[PDB]
Amino acid sequence: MFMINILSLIIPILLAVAFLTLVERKVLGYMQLRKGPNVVGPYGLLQPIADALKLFTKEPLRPATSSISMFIIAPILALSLALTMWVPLPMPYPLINMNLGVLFMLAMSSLAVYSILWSGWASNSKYALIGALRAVAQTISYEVTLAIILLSVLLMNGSYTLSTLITTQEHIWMIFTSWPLAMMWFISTLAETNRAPFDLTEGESELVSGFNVEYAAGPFAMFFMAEYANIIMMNAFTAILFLGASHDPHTPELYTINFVLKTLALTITFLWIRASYPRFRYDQLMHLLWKSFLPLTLALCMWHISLPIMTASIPPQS
Amino acid sequence: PGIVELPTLEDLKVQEVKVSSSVLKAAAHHYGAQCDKPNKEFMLCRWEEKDPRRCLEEGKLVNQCALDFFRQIKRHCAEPFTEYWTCIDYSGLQLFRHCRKQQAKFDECVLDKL
Amino acid sequence: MNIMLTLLTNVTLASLLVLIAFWLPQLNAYSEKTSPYECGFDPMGSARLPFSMKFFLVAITFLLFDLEIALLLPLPWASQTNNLKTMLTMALFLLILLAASLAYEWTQKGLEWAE
Amino acid sequence: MPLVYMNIIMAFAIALAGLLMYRSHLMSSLLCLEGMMLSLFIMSTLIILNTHFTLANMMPIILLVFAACEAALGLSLLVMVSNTYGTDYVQNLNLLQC
Amino acid sequence: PFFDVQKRLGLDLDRWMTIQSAEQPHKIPGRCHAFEKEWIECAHGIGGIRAEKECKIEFDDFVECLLRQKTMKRLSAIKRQRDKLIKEGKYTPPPHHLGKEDPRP
Amino acid sequence: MNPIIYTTLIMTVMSGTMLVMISSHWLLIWIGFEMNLLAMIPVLMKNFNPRATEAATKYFLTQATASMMLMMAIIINLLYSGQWTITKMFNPVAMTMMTMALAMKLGLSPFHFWVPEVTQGISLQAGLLLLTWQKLAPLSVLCQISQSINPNLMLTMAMLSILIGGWGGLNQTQLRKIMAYSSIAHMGWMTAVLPYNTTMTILNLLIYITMTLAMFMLLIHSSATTTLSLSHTWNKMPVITSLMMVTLLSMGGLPPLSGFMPKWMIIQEMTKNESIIMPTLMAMTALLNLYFYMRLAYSSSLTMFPSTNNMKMKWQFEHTKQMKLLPTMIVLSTLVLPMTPALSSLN
Amino acid sequence: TMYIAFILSTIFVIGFVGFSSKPSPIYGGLGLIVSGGVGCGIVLNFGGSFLGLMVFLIYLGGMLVVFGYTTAMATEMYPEVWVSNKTVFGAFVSGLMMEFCMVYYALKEEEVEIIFKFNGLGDWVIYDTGDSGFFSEEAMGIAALYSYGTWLVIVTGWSLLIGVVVIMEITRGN
Amino acid sequence: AGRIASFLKNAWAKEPVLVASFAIGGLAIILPSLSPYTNYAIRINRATPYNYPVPLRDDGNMPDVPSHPQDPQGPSLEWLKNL
Amino acid sequence: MWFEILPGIAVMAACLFIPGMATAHIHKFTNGGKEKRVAHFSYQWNLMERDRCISGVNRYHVTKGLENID
Ligand SMILES: CCCCCCCCCCCCCCCCCC(=O)OC[C@H](COP(=O)([O-])OCC[N+](C)(C)C)OC(=O)CCCCCCCCCCCCCCCCC
Ligand SMILES: CCCCCCCCCCCCCCCCC[C@@H](O)O[C@H](CO[C@H](O)CCCCCCCCCCCCCCC)COP(=O)(O)OCC[N+](C)(C)C
Ligand SMILES: CCCCCCCC/C=C/CCCCCCCC(=O)OC[C@H](COP(=O)(O)OCCN)OC(=O)CCCCCCC/C=C/CCCCCCCC
Ligand SMILES: CCCCCCCC/C=C\CCCCCCCC(=O)O[C@H](COC(=O)CCCCCCC/C=C/CCCCCCCC)COP(=O)(O)OCCN
Repeated sequence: MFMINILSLIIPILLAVAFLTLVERKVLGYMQLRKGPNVVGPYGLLQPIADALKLFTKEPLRPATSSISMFIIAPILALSLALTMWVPLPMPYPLINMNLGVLFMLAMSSLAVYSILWSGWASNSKYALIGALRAVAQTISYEVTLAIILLSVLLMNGSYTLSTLITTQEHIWMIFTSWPLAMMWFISTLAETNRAPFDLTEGESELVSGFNVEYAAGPFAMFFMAEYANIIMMNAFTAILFLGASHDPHTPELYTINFVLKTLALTITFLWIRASYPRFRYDQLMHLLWKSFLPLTLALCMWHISLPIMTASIPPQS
Repeated sequence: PGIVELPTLEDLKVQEVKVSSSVLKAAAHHYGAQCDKPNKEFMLCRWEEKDPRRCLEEGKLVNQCALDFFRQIKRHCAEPFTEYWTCIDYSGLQLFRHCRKQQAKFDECVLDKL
Repeated sequence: MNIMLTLLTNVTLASLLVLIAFWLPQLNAYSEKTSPYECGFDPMGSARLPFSMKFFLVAITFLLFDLEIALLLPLPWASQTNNLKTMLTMALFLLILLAASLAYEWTQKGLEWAE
Repeated sequence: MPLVYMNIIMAFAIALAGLLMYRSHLMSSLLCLEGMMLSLFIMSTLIILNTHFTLANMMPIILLVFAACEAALGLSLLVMVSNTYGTDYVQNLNLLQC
Repeated sequence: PFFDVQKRLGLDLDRWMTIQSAEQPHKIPGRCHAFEKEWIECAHGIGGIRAEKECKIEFDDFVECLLRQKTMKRLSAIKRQRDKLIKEGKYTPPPHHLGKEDPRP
Repeated sequence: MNPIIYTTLIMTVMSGTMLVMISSHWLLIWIGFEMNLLAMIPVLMKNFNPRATEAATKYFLTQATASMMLMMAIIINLLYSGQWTITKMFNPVAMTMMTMALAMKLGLSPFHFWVPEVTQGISLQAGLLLLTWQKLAPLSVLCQISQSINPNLMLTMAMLSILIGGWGGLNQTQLRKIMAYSSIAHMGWMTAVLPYNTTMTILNLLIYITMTLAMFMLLIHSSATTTLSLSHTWNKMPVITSLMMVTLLSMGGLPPLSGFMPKWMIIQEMTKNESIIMPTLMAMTALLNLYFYMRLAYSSSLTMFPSTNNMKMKWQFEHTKQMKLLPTMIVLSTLVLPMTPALSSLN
Repeated sequence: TMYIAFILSTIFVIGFVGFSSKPSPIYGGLGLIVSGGVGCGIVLNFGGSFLGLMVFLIYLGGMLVVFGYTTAMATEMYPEVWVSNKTVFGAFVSGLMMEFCMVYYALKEEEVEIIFKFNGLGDWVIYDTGDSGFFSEEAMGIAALYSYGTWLVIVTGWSLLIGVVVIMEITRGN
Repeated sequence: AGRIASFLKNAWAKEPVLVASFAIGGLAIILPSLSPYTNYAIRINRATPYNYPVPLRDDGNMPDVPSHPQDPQGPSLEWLKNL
Repeated sequence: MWFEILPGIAVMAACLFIPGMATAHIHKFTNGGKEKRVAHFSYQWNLMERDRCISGVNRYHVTKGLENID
């Protein structure tokens, strides 16, 4: 039954990724006064299926200058880690119940970094190399800021267990408790997922498709699936971390509905931000976190260390 | 450097407490209040002797006290206790927080009958 | 065990997708198609040449700050101790020293990129 | 001793032999130096977790801290050498003689 | 060489961490707390030479608890003899060792 | 480098050494070693040039390898004993690893090449600090763990150091390389006496440090880094050359100077332990060190080399900066033989 | 048994053999990342989940900087892979053969090395029967860095600040 | 006070992020030493029974040690109940 | 119009319902109609093992009670 649970976690995630592609198309179109895909299917519902079939029936090519082994491994690593990030999430019951559920996600994100780096280096082209090094800088900044922000927010929780996060947010929301950390965490998650205004690893205007310039057909679709799965997973993590849903042990489907609605709201906010804002420069992104977020993050970390002690509100250990 | 001396299998036998963790957790505060004497004697023996083989009789007395406590519960408050531990067993963490009504009925039954 | 099974499932699914990608479609490769892309013109040099890194100091500072976050991570458990005053003093000491490192680098212009 | 300790000690020995045998790059030897500390971390935590030395669980973290301090030092020296010579080759570090 | 500033000033900088039988958080005992305590109390105040000469029994028990070499030798000998016996069909394991029993709670 | 940064780096080097010398925990001793190296690298790279950068790189590589081996020895010792206190090590393999690591940190042969290379690479102040302090710390660790030292390995490395220092100093013309090979030979003598009397090790350390400080400060005063550069000092300030000559005579072990006291006491102590061949070989081999000290003395003070014409302007000008404790170091390095029995106070 | 820890240890040694044969810093970093993940797995099986996750995260962050530095400082026209060069392939094969010989001898008999004696038996055998309760011993010992270990925190923070100062001074130039 | 006011006005117009960061840090350093609930947090951390309360052997001269858990002698968490 | 976006969002939401509800149903199916036991600590794991031992069917979720003690 555990393999059945793994399949029930994997396949709906991929379907939701495809329909998130469709939803982003239509939302951006309507914000841009267009309609978006509404021809392929009823209200454009077969567009993701058509795109997937076209991509996986199109010819893939390995560049003559490429290192083939790491050229093939990178999409595998990206999609594998994108699917693996979902296993500790409680909705309201995690597939894999971990005692340290957050450090696992941090480590797996830091590992998912290397997919774009190795695809850019393996492609053996200048645009791919530029995209890879932009990824390096972006990962530096967002990694330090994300680590400290998560430390503080979970210090308000008592442990690194997301079910314990639910129990903590039984009454009120971590957005009510710690909204500045929530704002900075949202920005850092945008940077982590490489979304606008921080879509610099693959910046179409500056680089011709960035790190995945040489990727085509099936391998490219895997990078796209990994990116969108990471978007949804990070928005789900944000919803669990800051917008705690009320949980009924005897009817857990209500938590699932609330969590899905909050995650969809956050993902649509991601698409809204992409439609709204221009693109950063990566030096300005590094200077944004290091020179603005990092001092405030350290001050808020000190404040959230002190606050439970001075108010006698330290959370239970277990 | 010597032969390790072990109790035989015949004097390790005792009447077991064959209730589950949920049943034990439901009647846990009442058990700790009612059978405090043998349990504390056994724990003192275990921490002083530092040897399992030296406190077997105390363990058997602990088992006897637990069996007597559960028989007293069974003779008077079988139904409220069954409802209480059935509520406790459902929770994955076996939380006392979700069963404050069945716990109230069980406490009322044991306070009046016993 | 369960985590190993999940990892194996994910890697197997990704590898199967790659295998379907590289074998299902019709293949037709020649020298011009597989040549490197530089917007229509042949690259002058090679992509394996050195690529100057203008934020080299920030990467080393990032290594040190990663150490700092590793030190700071066990704080949720450290707040369960009876020596709350000592624990609070040490946590604030570590964070103040990290802030001092950041301020020193900022004032000495280590956060600025090379020109 | 179990074979896990044997494997970790063999890994340390391999990483030490790698550092003592340069090829061309200083970066490769820096990577070999980083691996030795990884093996030390693994060995120390395996020993401490097996003996339940509770207060010793903080030692591997300090080990990692000074590990990355050494890595930072090596990277700084490598950038200075690369600025001086154009490559991180250890053959260029031959101005001083014994 | 060794300037015992800790002993002179009454400070405790690393003596808390030197041994595993000292004060541990939540009174968590070490794996070989009893053996280390016995060896330390034997060797206290007599110096290194006399400690090695005379507390060798305590030190050997301590090292045996730490590494479990003699115990592993005994277990391996028993396993090898049992495997040889079952190879020729001269030994039949009991059902409670084969998994056909109800263990104790 | 800002003066505040330089003094804080010196304070951090001294803090690392003091942490090593006061800690009772192997982890804290390793931490002190790491802090010392981390703050010592920029001191080597203070005056930036390719030679200084190369010297710092070689020093960092050597010390990092030694630290890795030292931590491996600590872990192996912990595995077989469960002890973190610095005492007699419980595993011979861990003791051998620790001995090799500390010998590499000191520069004992065959781990010596980095000593002349780095000493030539770095300036005179950096070389002085390097030699003195970076010999000060690992010798403290060795004195603490002496009772588990393998006499064969320690004496082998010590005799190798003596021979190699003598021969290298014979060949060199550069003053910094000469000082480095002298350091190698003196470290050989000290580690040779180490497995018998840590008090004699400390006595030799003190006398060597005094003589090395006097010699390095004299070189800084004369601003001479080569033999021919030192050959011009007699025409500007002949007193410094005479003081350098008597210091060189002392460093060669000639009675009745201070340099004879460590050799004499070490030979006596090793003889008390029924060692004759080793003291005789060590005494005979030091004649190479004496020879190249005498060759340096011939060029600087006992003969007059040709000079140049701008030395007249140099005559017209006067030395500004004052060396601190230079007369005291010169007196202590030549005239403390009658005060030998103070080693009991050193005990 | 299932020999999970032994298999992971073998993979750890294989990754060490790779990045020690030193094809090029890209593949050396790849091998070191693999070794870090496998060591995380080993110590997770032995009990320390926080320590495993921390070492994996720290080395993942550290190898990111190494990649950027080898792209700039330690790159050549044709970066070397294990089969590209005869020396690298020879070192890789030597390490693999030595590891395989040690594993075979250890599994077949109680292999006593010239340095240490290793017994071929269960890593599950060497474990302890006792158990903790309602807390993690590793987590409590690590969190004791602040109540205990005030001195360690002081020296560690001072070392990190001095390291920042040092890396600023080394790369100053002029 | 005029120089301090001018500096604060200039910083609040140029670096509000840094002004807020320093204010939050200063309040994090100072407030715990003044709040009367720090000792309450210490007591709550002490009152948590992680391990078993091993009983003491009664010598007949232990008047402050309860014989039963519900006896009046011993620590009381009535303060924590109403908190 | 903007409500033509909803069917895609509806499909995505329906897809996201499947993982959590499926996990809850599988946990209740494989734990005898009850929540899957959470064992974050050795005490909880030992409770589960004792439940397996006393059940007599090698399933911890098979709970026994007063009818079992007598
Ligand atoms: C390495 C992975 C191992 C595990 C694989 C697990 C299952 C994988 C499932 C995904 C499959 C992805 C492809 C989907 C189908 C579309 C492509 C396709 O049909 O490819 C097949 C390929 C197709 O060949 P192709 O190269 O022309 O592929 C292009 C196909 N079109 C035209 C559709 C684009 O078939 C072969 O390569 C073999 C054809 C017959 C020749 C047989 C030669 C002998 C060796 C194999 C037979 C067995 C020998 C036994 C004896 C051995 C000892 C002597
Ligand atoms: C001041 C001397 C200057 C000259 C020497 C300089 C040496 C470096 C500076 C050393 C200063 C610190 C020395 C004292 C260390 C105190 C260690 C410990 O004993 O005190 C702690 C008390 O700590 C205090 O809270 C203050 C600690 C110091 C705060 C930081 C000041 C040091 C700043 C150092 C700056 C960096 C310079 C260091 C490198 C040169 C313990 O409190 P306690 O709670 O009972 O411990 C609980 C243990 N239990 C559980 C077993 C009971
Ligand atoms: C959880 C969901 C959260 C939802 C929130 C979403 C917000 C809207 C999303 C749209 C934004 C996404 C794209 C924008 C990306 C860029 C964002 C951005 O620029 O913000 C950074 C912004 C830009 O700085 P500069 O203009 O460059 O000035 C530099 C001066 N030298 O600066 C910042 O860092 C803002 C940081 C916000 C942190 C919150 C401020 C804290 C307020 C202090 C009061 C709290 C004190 C706590 C103590 C209480 C004591 C009782
Ligand atoms: C001390 C207790 C707090 C502990 C630490 C605080 C948390 C961490 C904060 C430190 C992080 C680093 C700070 C770095 C400070 C100097 C950096 C710097 O160089 O700033 C300069 C100098 O600018 C300044 O104005 C210095 C900041 C002065 C702010 C300090 C004010 C102190 C406030 C005390 C409390 C006041 C309360 C007011 C409350 C108002 C409402 C909240 C500007 O940078 P630029 O180079 O111009 O930017 C790039 C341009 N191309």
